[PDB]
Amino acid sequence: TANIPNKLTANVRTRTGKGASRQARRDGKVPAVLYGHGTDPQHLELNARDFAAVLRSHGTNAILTLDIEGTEQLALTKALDVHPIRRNIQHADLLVVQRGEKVTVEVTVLVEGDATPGTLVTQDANTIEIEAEALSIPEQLTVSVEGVEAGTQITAGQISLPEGVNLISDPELLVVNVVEAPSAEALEEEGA
Amino acid sequence: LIKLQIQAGQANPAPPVGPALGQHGVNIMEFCKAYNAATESQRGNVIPVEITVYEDRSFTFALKTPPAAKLLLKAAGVQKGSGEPHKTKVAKVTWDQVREIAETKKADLNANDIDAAAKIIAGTARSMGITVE
Amino acid sequence: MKVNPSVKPICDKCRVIRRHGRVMVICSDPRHKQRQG
Amino acid sequence: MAKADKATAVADIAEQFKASTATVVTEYRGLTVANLAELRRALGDSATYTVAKNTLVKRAASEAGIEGLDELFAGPTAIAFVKGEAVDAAKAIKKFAKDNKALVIKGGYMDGKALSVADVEKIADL
Amino acid sequence: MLIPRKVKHRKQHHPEQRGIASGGTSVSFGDYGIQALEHAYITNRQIESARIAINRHIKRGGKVWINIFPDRPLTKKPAETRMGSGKGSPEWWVANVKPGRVLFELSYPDEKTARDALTRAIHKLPIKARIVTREE
Amino acid sequence: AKRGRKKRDRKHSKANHGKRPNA
Amino acid sequence: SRIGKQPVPVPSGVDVTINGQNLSVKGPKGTLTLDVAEPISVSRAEDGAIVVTRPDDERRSRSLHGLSRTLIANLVTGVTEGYTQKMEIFGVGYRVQLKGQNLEFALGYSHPVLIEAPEGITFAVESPTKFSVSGIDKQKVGQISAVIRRLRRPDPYKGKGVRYEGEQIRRKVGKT
RNA sequence: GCCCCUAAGCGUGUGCUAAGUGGAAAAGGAUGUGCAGUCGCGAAGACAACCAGGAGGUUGGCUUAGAAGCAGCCACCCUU
RNA sequence: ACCUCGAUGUCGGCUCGUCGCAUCCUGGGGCUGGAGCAGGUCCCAAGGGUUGGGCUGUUCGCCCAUUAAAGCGGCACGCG
Ligand SMILES: [Mg+2]
Ligand SMILES: [Mg+2]
Ligand SMILES: [Mg+2]
Ligand SMILES: [Mg+2]
Ligand SMILES: [Mg+2]
Ligand SMILES: [Mg+2]
Ligand SMILES: [Mg+2]
Ligand SMILES: [Mg+2]
Ligand SMILES: [Mg+2]
Ligand SMILES: [Mg+2]
Ligand SMILES: [Mg+2]
Ligand SMILES: [Mg+2]
Ligand SMILES: [Mg+2]
Ligand SMILES: [Mg+2]
Ligand SMILES: [Mg+2]
Ligand SMILES: [Mg+2]
Ligand SMILES: [Mg+2]
Ligand SMILES: [Mg+2]
Ligand SMILES: [Mg+2]
Ligand SMILES: [Mg+2]
Ligand SMILES: [Mg+2]
Ligand SMILES: [Mg+2]
Ligand SMILES: [Mg+2]
Ligand SMILES: [Mg+2]
Ligand SMILES: [Mg+2]
Ligand SMILES: [Mg+2]
Ligand SMILES: [Mg+2]
Ligand SMILES: [Mg+2]
Ligand SMILES: [Mg+2]
Ligand SMILES: [Mg+2]
Ligand SMILES: [Mg+2]
Ligand SMILES: [Mg+2]
Ligand SMILES: [Mg+2]
Ligand SMILES: [Mg+2]
Ligand SMILES: [Zn+2]
Repeated sequence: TANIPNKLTANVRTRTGKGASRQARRDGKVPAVLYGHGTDPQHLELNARDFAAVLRSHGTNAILTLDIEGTEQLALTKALDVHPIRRNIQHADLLVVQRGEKVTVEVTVLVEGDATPGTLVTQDANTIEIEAEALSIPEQLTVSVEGVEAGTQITAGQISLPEGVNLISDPELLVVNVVEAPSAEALEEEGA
Repeated sequence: LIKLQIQAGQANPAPPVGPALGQHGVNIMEFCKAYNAATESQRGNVIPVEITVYEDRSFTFALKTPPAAKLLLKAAGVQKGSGEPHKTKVAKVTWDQVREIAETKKADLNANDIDAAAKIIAGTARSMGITVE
Repeated sequence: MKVNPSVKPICDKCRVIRRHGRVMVICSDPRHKQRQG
Repeated sequence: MAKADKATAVADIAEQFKASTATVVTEYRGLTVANLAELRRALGDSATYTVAKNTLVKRAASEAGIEGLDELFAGPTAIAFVKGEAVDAAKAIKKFAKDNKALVIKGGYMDGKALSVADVEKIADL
Repeated sequence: MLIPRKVKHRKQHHPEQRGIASGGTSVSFGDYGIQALEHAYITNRQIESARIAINRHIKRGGKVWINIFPDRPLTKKPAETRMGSGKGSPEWWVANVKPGRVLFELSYPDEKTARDALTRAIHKLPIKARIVTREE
Repeated sequence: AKRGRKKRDRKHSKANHGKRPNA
Repeated sequence: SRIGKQPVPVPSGVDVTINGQNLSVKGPKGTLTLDVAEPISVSRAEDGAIVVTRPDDERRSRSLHGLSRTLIANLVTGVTEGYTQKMEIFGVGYRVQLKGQNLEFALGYSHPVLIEAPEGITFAVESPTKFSVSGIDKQKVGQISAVIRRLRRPDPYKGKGVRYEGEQIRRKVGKT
């Protein structure tokens, strides 16, 4: 499990503020802040479209190599600001990471398969948080449900993980719950 | 050019066949007597019959093997199939009856081998919600 | 000849067209013929 | 159907052709699935009957020297490979065509050569 | 009919329409959801009608979550009454809905019927609404 | 309601700058 | 578009004259005249065809292209061969017969009904229930055929009336 | 504000609009058109058009006067 | 509660009208669970027409004979 850094160009922000931020967003750019253990924050602006393509390809936790005026920097997408309505990316928080470093990351969990036809599958956790090497974080985690009978609970302990990644959250976290399929009359009392 | 399912030892029922055979230009009494003779020779199961018509009102009846549904029902000992297949299991069938019905369907089907017909019968029992063992 | 502010292709045979600035639905089934009025 | 599926089909056709002593190319327009099932019954014991795309076989024909069969791919294409012997499928197709009358024998391939209708009829008599 | 069991004050000012939603802006329970685009009071009976519509379209499987609860009451004076003489009695319960709020959530196997049922729901609401999913 | 609509709509002129007395 | 870039062949006995936008075609069945729209350019392909060209790719030109091409094709095939469309009449007591150029119908009315023959078109009755309409211009033939067809209102129950050659009308049943 | 009434531009450059929209209005309906961006297929010949096929089990069961791929309910398979 | 209290006469009925169309009749259509006769529903259409009496103050309403029909509204709930 090895991931290659994604190449993006960054420009140091001449001016910071809300006016500057709105102008930059209007110019097809996204503002961001790069900070890390080095105790040295930098205010940058990125190309929105390239950044969005990178996120589409490699998820919300993607390793990045940034070209700050000819200097290559390794960074991780620590946080995002997505507008609720327009669903843009208003701001990015990037975390400075070096090779062979352990970081805490929230990785999404998706399910596949076909349980017993008389059952309904519900997902209670969108993501679980994991300790992993900076370049070795997994794109996503999968849980397979098939032949699952009646009330069966899948917890964070039972989920499978790649090699070299450690799960931090308590295994008691109910991720997926398989329940008996609600009957036709069962839908009429909920919400009444 | 029709096909129906009719009881072996019974002839001339009003709902299923009468008006169905009346508007297809088929003589009914000769068909009923010949079919009754054939299915009294068989005497075992209700049968599907396929009717092929000609321009001179001549009719030819083809009698297939007993249906997989009826054969499985009579081999499993139950009378009616499961209303909720794969949820409620009403009967159990062993591989010997499955292979007998597989030979019958090999006489009926296009399956190259007996095992294919056995798998077809197993799928039929799956549509019946009846375990095949 | 339905005359409604909302016209839709009831069956798969229905076609939606425009005639003289009006949205219309034409079909082989005469019931399904309708216009936006 | 994906282009990778097209490549896989080309490879499968080439692999089947490499193990076949001969092949027969015929026309099947005007045949029900019941007729094709009967033909598979007649052929499936020993020979193999298939129908594939013209250009997919054309690319699958570039492997060996059957590249001259491309002119037989104008129109419907039905391939018959002879895994057991070489000419059982020849009589099978000829009788099927004579009985059904909707089959046209485009040609055959044997001994490294492509042969026409009369030539294939003579070969089947051998 | 969703009615709160008890409210501390039975006569309240109108919930304010300013701003856009801050919380509950993303689907969290089910696979699919209805996101609002307009500011409105949504009553309990509109919620009931929309819920019944979803249930009828979906029939057996799947599960429906309602993230909105009508706990804010609105009052009216009795008919043909001149202005004055105190506030009227409260007689319908509403929930304050801002754009970006996710109102309903649905969990059902297939895409098409889920979208159709949600659309049947939106056709019962006094707002512009759209359908959203779990994925970004 | 045409009269009130027309007054409150001519509110929106270039010269009035979006406001008129009596709305 | 797709229709537009297909040049129209000219039969041997066909004379074609282009005068600016105007076009005239003379052949065994007679002469016909057409005019094309300004954005569409018409040219005589020396290999014996007609070429229509639109300089632009905008909506209006792209729409007029195929229109003009098909108009020219119909124009030439009208004079080379012609147009002839056949009609039947269904029902008891429904009949047709010609009075010289005119066509006379008995359609169950109190009075018999008559149709003139407009210029450039002829009627030819074959049997008291089957007749034909022939002309060199497709549009006029279609117009008169539709007028003949509308003579008696649709009858879903018994199917009485005038029908086209292969027309399959919808029918219901009046049970009572 | 600048065609004439009515003082001053039927101003210049690049696009859009066919509705007299401009010169009133909602939920909602819709192959109107322009721009920008994704995904699918496509010369290994794409879509449309024209030709041939779309079978056997089997009428899968429960349900009914009736259930045959086409009230409804459950499973929702196998062979060539 | 914005004009009118140094005065803007109020319900029915009569006489005279005038306008709208959201059409009662007459006219033209589409779909029908439209066989025919007769209907149901929607669309276009304001040219003309749209009765006489008994009871109730009566607005309203019930009823008797008819008629193709006995339309609904605005005009200071038109008009002292
Ligand atoms: Mg509707
Ligand atoms: Mg406030
Ligand atoms: Mg909050
Ligand atoms: Mg939230
Ligand atoms: Mg709505
Ligand atoms: Mg109003
Ligand atoms: Mg105001
Ligand atoms: Mg003046
Ligand atoms: Mg001037
Ligand atoms: Mg200017
Ligand atoms: Mg100018
Ligand atoms: Mg100008
Ligand atoms: Mg200009
Ligand atoms: Mg206007
Ligand atoms: Mg509007
Ligand atoms: Mg809409
Ligand atoms: Mg658009
Ligand atoms: Mg089948
Ligand atoms: Mg049934
Ligand atoms: Mg006052
Ligand atoms: Mg006063
Ligand atoms: Mg005075
Ligand atoms: Mg006075
Ligand atoms: Mg008057
Ligand atoms: Mg009108
Ligand atoms: Mg009428
Ligand atoms: Mg009518
Ligand atoms: Mg009128
Ligand atoms: Mg007049
Ligand atoms: Mg009046
Ligand atoms: Mg009045
Ligand atoms: Mg008055
Ligand atoms: Mg007066
Ligand atoms: Mg008075
Ligand atoms: Zn239709």
